[PDB]
Amino acid sequence: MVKIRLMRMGRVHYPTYRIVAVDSRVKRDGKYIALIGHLNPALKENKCKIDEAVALEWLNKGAKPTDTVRSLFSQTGLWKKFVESKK
Amino acid sequence: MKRNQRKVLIGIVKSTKNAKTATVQVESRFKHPLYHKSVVRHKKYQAHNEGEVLAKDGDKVQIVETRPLSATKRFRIAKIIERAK
Amino acid sequence: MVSFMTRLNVADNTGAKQVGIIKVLGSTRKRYAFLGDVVVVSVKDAIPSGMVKKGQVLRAVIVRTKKGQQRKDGTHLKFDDNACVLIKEDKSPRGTRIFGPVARELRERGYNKILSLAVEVV
Amino acid sequence: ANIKSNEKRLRQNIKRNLNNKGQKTKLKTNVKNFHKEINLDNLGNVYSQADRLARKGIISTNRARRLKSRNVAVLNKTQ
RNA sequence: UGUACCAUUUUGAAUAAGUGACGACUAACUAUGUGCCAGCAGUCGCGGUAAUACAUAGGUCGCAAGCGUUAUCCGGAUUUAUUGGGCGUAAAGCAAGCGCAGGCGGAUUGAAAAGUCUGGUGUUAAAGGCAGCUGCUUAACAGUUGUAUGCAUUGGAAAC
RNA sequence: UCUGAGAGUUUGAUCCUGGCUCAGGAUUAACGCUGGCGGCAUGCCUAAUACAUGCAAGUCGAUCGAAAGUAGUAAUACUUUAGAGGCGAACGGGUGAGUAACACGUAUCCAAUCUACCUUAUAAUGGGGGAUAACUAGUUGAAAGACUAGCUAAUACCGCAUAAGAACUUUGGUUCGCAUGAAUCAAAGUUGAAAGGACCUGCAAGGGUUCGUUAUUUGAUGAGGGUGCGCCAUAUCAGCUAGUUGGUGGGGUAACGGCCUACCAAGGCAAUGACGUGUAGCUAUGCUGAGAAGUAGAAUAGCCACAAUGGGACUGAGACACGGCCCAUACUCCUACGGGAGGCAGCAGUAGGGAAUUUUUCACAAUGAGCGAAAGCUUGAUGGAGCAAUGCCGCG
RNA sequence: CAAGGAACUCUGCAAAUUAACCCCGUAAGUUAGCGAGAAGGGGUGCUUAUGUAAAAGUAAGCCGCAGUGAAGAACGAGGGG
Ligand SMILES: [Mg+2]
Ligand SMILES: [Mg+2]
Ligand SMILES: [Mg+2]
Ligand SMILES: [Mg+2]
Ligand SMILES: [Mg+2]
Ligand SMILES: [Mg+2]
Ligand SMILES: [Mg+2]
Ligand SMILES: [Mg+2]
Ligand SMILES: [Mg+2]
Ligand SMILES: [Mg+2]
Ligand SMILES: [Mg+2]
Ligand SMILES: [Mg+2]
Ligand SMILES: [Mg+2]
Ligand SMILES: [Mg+2]
Ligand SMILES: [Mg+2]
Ligand SMILES: [Mg+2]
Ligand SMILES: [Mg+2]
Ligand SMILES: [Mg+2]
Ligand SMILES: [Mg+2]
Ligand SMILES: [Mg+2]
Ligand SMILES: [Mg+2]
Ligand SMILES: [Mg+2]
Ligand SMILES: [Mg+2]
Ligand SMILES: [Mg+2]
Ligand SMILES: [Mg+2]
Ligand SMILES: [Mg+2]
Ligand SMILES: [Mg+2]
Ligand SMILES: [Mg+2]
Ligand SMILES: [Mg+2]
Ligand SMILES: [Mg+2]
Ligand SMILES: [Mg+2]
Ligand SMILES: [Mg+2]
Ligand SMILES: [Mg+2]
Ligand SMILES: [Mg+2]
Ligand SMILES: [Mg+2]
Ligand SMILES: [Mg+2]
Ligand SMILES: [Mg+2]
Ligand SMILES: [Mg+2]
Ligand SMILES: [Mg+2]
Ligand SMILES: [Mg+2]
Ligand SMILES: [Mg+2]
Ligand SMILES: [Mg+2]
Ligand SMILES: [Mg+2]
Repeated sequence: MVKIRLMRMGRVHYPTYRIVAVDSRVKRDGKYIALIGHLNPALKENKCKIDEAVALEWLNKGAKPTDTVRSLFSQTGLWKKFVESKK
Repeated sequence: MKRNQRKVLIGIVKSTKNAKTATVQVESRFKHPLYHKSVVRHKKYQAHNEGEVLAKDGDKVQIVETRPLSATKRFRIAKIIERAK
Repeated sequence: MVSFMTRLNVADNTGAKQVGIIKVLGSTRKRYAFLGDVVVVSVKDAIPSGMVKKGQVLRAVIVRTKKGQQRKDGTHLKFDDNACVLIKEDKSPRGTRIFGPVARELRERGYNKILSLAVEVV
Repeated sequence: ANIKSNEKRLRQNIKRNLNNKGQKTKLKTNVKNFHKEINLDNLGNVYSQADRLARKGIISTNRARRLKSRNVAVLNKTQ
């Protein structure tokens, strides 16, 4: 029940996220298993320096993304590679 | 096949006065945290002489751990070099 | 019928395990104390975490008797141990709870607080 | 100081306990009857009750397996 | 949240300075009062009628929206000294001996490889640590990449 | 490529041994004086003391009967939810009382284990039956409720037919292992499944997507056990241990195991510190030091333990369950005197202790969780805003 | 002899409790011999079976308010002269 999801590690009035593979029952901002890549709500462009390597391994393993997590994958195009690799 | 390998320990028998037992003693040379000198220790593990191994007192015996057969017994005897006493 | 120098139990939370009667209060040569009677007592067996200390002279009212007494209808109420609870001048219990059952003779002689703090009246 | 979910859960588990206890008692009486007057016939009934309970979860699957293996050992020894 | 911020928007220096110390360690001194009295003090110590050490005042110095005092931890302290101390006269050689276990230990050869050294792999969670960079008016701060330490296993070295 | 500052003080004066004090940092800090603002962060160290009051885990009508409301002549259409059922309530949040040992850190072996939902792959999802919530009526009550008799529904429950594969054995082969021992067959015997919902098409018959279900398969996550090493003070604590040590057969546990049982024995640990006493959550880390290391385990993060005190168990993939259940103890409160109610070490706040540490706040808007197809819904986690020169930084 | 239990009296005088056997456990002090039957507790009947030379004991069952069912069997602790 690994779940690629976010983790807030910014400061007051300035969030900062990191895509990460973690279990569902682990608290947010806690212990995790593997690092994918970071995010910034105000990076203008390239807001999601993705990895494109282990992420495909964990999704193939069966990781369940989230709504905002999925969103990031689509603008780069990671959803395409995952679904076509399934096929 | 590929089978994870168990840990081994080489020791000497100190006493044997029960049914199927052998109180072996294993030594080690752990360093000292501050004065940095080797110190000889002594700890007495127990094992079972199920058979074919006997290993009476004074017999230099090698020891491999095993699933706990009982409380305080988690080791088994094996090959015996320098059979004496 | 509790009499002079009678050891009896306390049915409340106050730290007093054994209490000894000193005087059967009420008149001259009052021989016995029946249910509802007030007596002067001395704490003899107490506990460290108790409001009373060993040796204090205090006033108590009896609630149970081994001998028992007979009511007007003919019913004879009889307990298995003599018990008393420590009371204050106002007739208000010193403890915050009462253990075990109590008689109905208390109701006649006031003692409404004792009845309301009991487990069940008999 | 109380939650309807917790209250409802307590009310449901009383009924579940009744039903599961009935099922467990049948297995207990059946294995005792079997080993009483030993007979290869009974053995079958033992399998049916143990496997069914194991699927429903009422009994841990491992306990059914150990009971099954051990009861079959008695028959082979006696036959 | 009509919040940060912005503008040639009105008024206008207007709405804003305290605390410790001044004999030495320790940058900074005079007068008045008191007269072993009243008081100060982290240490040495000041006060007995000419007090730069007390009280007040003026001056001056150290700090600053903070300044002093108190409490606790570390350093300085080589003042429990493995690194890194001593035992004649300053603290410290038992009154002396026989001595098991422990520690140490002559020379040469062979083997093994437990110490010892080295290569490969795994791991030592993330934050923090140090270096670089970015973003907040720069900073504090946040993010970013880099950055060891030990353990286990395996392959070699053979001087002690 | 690391990298270290001293001074005062015994004497009439000097040298040395030697103790005391100071110059530097630092804190969950407090007190006195004073006091303008902004950006970050911190904020009961004590009484794991007791708590007023209000909030802190629910969700699905696309599982099911019924009821209610609004429109409609009617058939019916829409909305709402007390109850049955599924799922989640074991996550998340708080505190550090207990605990000196496999608790924890590290490395490991689980030929001695579990894992619901999730991943891959593979067979089925046919047909019956008996019940009870809601409702009605009666008794008992102010009400909470409780008891009694009838009425219904299903993805609730219980049989039956059926096994691609499963589980337990039997027959001999295979490949063997680290001692118990695993690994693979071919044949056979024995045993064992469930449930439908939404929508589309089709005159119909039938067909179809999707959710969901049973039986398996792959992994992964999470949980559990054992072991080596490391991990406080004290000898002005020297013996301790009788399920303690071992074997046998049996029972139990997810599993090995004196975990339990009956028998047979007398061992095990201990001066290389047992046992006892006192103390303490451990670790990554914080402060300090040139370094070796000393010191505290703020905040936060990993692991353990706890939920007024002490025990037991149900349900479940997972609890012996903070705001579930049962019992006892202590404490408080309500009553119409028969009976009951309660657990702020969840967010605030109150009383008390203290030298001393804050809103009885707003919103799920972002992140996160639980249920749902969505609409959504619930989130004192979380995100903000108050408060305080509490610390760093900046400007007047 | 119901309730109380030394309130009686110069004084627990007298009376009352315990009492046999078997199985647990037993302190301060000491001249190391004792204290000590210390203190404090438990079981006892009948039947069946197993145990033995006989037992004692062990397991199951039965009855009564009570089972050395009656007789005979030590009350104890602490301080002082
Ligand atoms: Mg053995
Ligand atoms: Mg179960
Ligand atoms: Mg002064
Ligand atoms: Mg002056
Ligand atoms: Mg020092
Ligand atoms: Mg030092
Ligand atoms: Mg010296
Ligand atoms: Mg000398
Ligand atoms: Mg000499
Ligand atoms: Mg001498
Ligand atoms: Mg000599
Ligand atoms: Mg020697
Ligand atoms: Mg790290
Ligand atoms: Mg940072
Ligand atoms: Mg001098
Ligand atoms: Mg200083
Ligand atoms: Mg509803
Ligand atoms: Mg709960
Ligand atoms: Mg919890
Ligand atoms: Mg929190
Ligand atoms: Mg706390
Ligand atoms: Mg589930
Ligand atoms: Mg049906
Ligand atoms: Mg069938
Ligand atoms: Mg079903
Ligand atoms: Mg055994
Ligand atoms: Mg503690
Ligand atoms: Mg130093
Ligand atoms: Mg902390
Ligand atoms: Mg804390
Ligand atoms: Mg609560
Ligand atoms: Mg609170
Ligand atoms: Mg509490
Ligand atoms: Mg939300
Ligand atoms: Mg500040
Ligand atoms: Mg500043
Ligand atoms: Mg009498
Ligand atoms: Mg009497
Ligand atoms: Mg008298
Ligand atoms: Mg008299
Ligand atoms: Mg006499
Ligand atoms: Mg005596
Ligand atoms: Mg005398």
